[PDB]
Amino acid sequence: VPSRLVKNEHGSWQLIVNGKPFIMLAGELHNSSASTTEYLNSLWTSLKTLNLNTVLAPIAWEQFEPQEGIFDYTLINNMIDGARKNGFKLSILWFGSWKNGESSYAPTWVKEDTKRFFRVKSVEGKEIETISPFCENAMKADAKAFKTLVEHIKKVDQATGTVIALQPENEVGIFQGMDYSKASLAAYEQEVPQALIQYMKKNRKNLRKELLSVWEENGARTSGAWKTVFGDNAWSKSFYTTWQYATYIDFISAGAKEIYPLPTFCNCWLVQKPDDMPGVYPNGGPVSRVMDIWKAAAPHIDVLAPDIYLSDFKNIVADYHRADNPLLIPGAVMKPANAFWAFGEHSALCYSPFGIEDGADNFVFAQSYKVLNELIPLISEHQGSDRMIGVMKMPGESERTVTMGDYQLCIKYDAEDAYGLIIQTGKNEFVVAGINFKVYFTSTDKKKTGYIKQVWEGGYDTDGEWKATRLLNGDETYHNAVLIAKGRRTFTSEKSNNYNADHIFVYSPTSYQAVWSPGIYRVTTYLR
Amino acid sequence: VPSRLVKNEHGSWQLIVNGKPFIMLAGELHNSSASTTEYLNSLWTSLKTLNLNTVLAPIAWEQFEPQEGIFDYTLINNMIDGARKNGFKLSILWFGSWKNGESSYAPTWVKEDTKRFFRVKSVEGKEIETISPFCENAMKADAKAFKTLVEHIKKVDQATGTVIALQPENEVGIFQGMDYSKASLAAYEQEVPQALIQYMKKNRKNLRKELLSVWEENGARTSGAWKTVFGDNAWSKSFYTTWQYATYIDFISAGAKEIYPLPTFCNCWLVQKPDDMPGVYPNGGPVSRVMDIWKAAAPHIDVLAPDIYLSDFKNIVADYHRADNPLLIPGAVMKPANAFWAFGEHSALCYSPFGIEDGADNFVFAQSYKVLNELIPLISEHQGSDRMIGVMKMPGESERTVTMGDYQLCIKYDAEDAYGLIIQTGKNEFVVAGINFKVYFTSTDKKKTGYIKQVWEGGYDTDGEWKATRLLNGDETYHNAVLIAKGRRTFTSEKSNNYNADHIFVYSPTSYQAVWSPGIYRVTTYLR
Repeated sequence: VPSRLVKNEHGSWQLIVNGKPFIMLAGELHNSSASTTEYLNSLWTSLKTLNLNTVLAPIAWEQFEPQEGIFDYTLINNMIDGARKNGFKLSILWFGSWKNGESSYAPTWVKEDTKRFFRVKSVEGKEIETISPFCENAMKADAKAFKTLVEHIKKVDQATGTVIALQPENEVGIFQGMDYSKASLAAYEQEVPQALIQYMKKNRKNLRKELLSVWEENGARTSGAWKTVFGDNAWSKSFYTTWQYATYIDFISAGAKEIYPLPTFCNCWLVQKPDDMPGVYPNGGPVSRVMDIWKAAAPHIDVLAPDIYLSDFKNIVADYHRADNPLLIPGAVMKPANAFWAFGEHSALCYSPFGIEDGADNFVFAQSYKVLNELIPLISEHQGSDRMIGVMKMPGESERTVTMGDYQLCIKYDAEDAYGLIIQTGKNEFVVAGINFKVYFTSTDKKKTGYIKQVWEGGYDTDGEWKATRLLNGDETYHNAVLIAKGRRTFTSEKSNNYNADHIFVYSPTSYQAVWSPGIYRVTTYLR
Repeated sequence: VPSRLVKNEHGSWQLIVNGKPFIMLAGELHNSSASTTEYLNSLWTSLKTLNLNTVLAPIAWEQFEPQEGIFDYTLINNMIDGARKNGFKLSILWFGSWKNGESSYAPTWVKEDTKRFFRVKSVEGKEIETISPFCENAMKADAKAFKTLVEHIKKVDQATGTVIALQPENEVGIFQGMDYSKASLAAYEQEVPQALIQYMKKNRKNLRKELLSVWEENGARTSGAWKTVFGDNAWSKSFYTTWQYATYIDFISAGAKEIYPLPTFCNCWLVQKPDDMPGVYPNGGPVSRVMDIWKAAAPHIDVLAPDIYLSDFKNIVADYHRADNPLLIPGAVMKPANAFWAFGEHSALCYSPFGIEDGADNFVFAQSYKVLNELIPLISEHQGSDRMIGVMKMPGESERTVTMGDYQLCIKYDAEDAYGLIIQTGKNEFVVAGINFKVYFTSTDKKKTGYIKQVWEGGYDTDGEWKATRLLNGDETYHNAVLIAKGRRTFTSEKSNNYNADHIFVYSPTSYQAVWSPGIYRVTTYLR
């Protein structure tokens, strides 16, 4: 297989694509944007301006299997062709049984047979436009269609590896406390599967507190029915619902894994607010609260991947990043700070703004992905190590202090939008990337004086070699008192006529207004 | 004849041009814009940008017969040539005896001979700049010139049919209660024509309440003078004045119909305000109040056509559209909503903004005509059908609810400017065109569930074949909860810089601002 997840010397998972470490500098198309060849083909040049290396794009079951047994390879073939022609990798999103909780992408022949493919029932007894996760017919039909898709991908792509990942379903779950279908009601009464109990015993110390607390409130029993082991309540209902979803999707993934195993992730719609009960978000999806249930139920799913559109980004990513779960963000906001934080602080595999094709000529985001691309080899070398951190200011923060080997770094922010990453590449050497912050280096050990030795601004060329554009000194480093991560500059056409001395004094007359994006800096340090 | 009016299976009148149904996506030139070949010829490229298929343009009697018996074919010839070169059909307006009530386009040799061609007189006894409709010399002179123009058109156009319709005179009538010329005063004393009496007897159930009530109030008499049959009042005055106008113009039309019968319409200056008496608007014109008088008097006039510049567009068009009177709007505002409403709700033959050459920069209007052109075959097939409706929001309105066979449609407006049309093309299929509304589909039969099955966005190509641009799903249909008629999108060059999440959540980042115009959607539904 040309794409594989492999744990590195630090215990961080890495994506190895065509034999090298690969980080998805990605974006996800709008949902309907891959539904015709012409519409998708109209987007490639937009996407290239953003410097993506990876596009997340859906294949819909309704179009892929328009009548049962009859497959249409038009869209996957054209998608793969266009990605190759435009220098992109693909992560294929499978909009099958469920997309945002519902079954709107199921085939017409699935939708119209509600006897074979039964629906979720509301508390009111009404069938909704969601196939029940308790319907094995649907599970089997979805599995067959997905495995057929993956068979084809292997046939047309095993040698090239344009396709590097798979996402079965999209943000699954019900907007209810439970499914009231007869099969759901019956499942709730059953014995808790031993695979879950055995996972909880084995992983007891590291279980989510949400699962552990319910289990323990009911005696932490190692057998019995759902309502015996977890009580009769919203959580027990969520737990057996989640078990069913993870189980159904695991079955779909396993069929694919058996013939062509690619890195496979499932994505969640987040618990939007801390008090929210299951069903205000999709009940069943791999939110962090039920991470253990998904891991226990679905070993053919590699990663549980948060879709993040909320402002509390740093806390959210820390919540999803675990020893058994690399950070992978398939839908997010088009904000470069978030990318640098995910990649540098949490060694993330993917950052992917949603609706990417509508953001062409977002210049700062584009130049941010250019800089991240230059850094992929170095980021890859330091994933999971304590020698790499992110930088990202949040409202009301003024600094970050960290210790890195012999040095203390005081990161101070110079604007609301301040972000980047820092890698200690050497005992006395750092690479700093980003914008709108400064770094002060001092000695950890107080019997010594630590100082910047030399600062170089630059980038990595198309061969991966460091090329310096300036040795930054004097005004540009306040005489090596500090690293200023001002960023790479781009003058605009607009006149600036800025010639007056501004009263540490630096005279910086300017004729044009300018635009700024992350820079890359190599700092050597010394102790005396 | 290459243009004719023919009633379809639904009893709606259609214009059949060169043997195919034709709807006039039209505009009228400013009055003086066809007065030289150079001035007209400078307009054709402007007109093409608006996606017109038809131009309404005048021929002026003063120019066509500048000396009695001497005809100048320069302007008609150049107009037909230009229309053919630029792919337009023509409706020819004949500005003869009257235009906007007055006689300013009568030839100089008519104007100067008030003995032969006598004028309307005011209540003060002043002769005005309007030829009296009681002057048979002017009727016959106008008729001879009009026939001569129509003979020429047949000679140069009977095979091509660039000219598809004729409008004799323009907004006729007097700004007085009655004409006070000798002949007018004598006519008021005459016996009501039997053709009017018999029309009222036979058509009583469909008569205007304006005419029926005055008849009834005076005993519904079947003989007697105007003042006996209708009383001595402003209405009686309007009725005999209107009879006169309709008779004079019928004679003019009849001479052309004998030699080359083209669809023929006469247009009105509306009753501007409900209390307005005859004479505040042109007394004699075919306003809906006296439409029965026009129908009784003028069998050689096919359509009575309102010029509409007032905002109460829906009430007005419903007032003019009758079983014996298709909707034809030769002068209107340049507003796409009005077009969609006229064509969809009332199966109109023509929509025509006045002063069209001035509106060449109207992107949205141009794109609206592009979509209506794509829909002409489909609109044509459903004219007069209960399967076709229009959509148009008026201030303060929130929704429209309609039944279409098995489905109930709830149309909700998402902006002030919300318009389009809806056609049920199948038991379980709809075409929806337009912008800024949503359509919710449910089942009429209360014990079934109706839902959207699939949604495509697209258009009709230059062969008339449907071409889908997307299968709309997910965010784009709220997971098939609703049809969103967002419209066809055109990015402008203007920067948007719009990357913030906006808290059903959809993440829609945009680099450029956009303009929207009507789209076309194909919606399949189902019942489970």
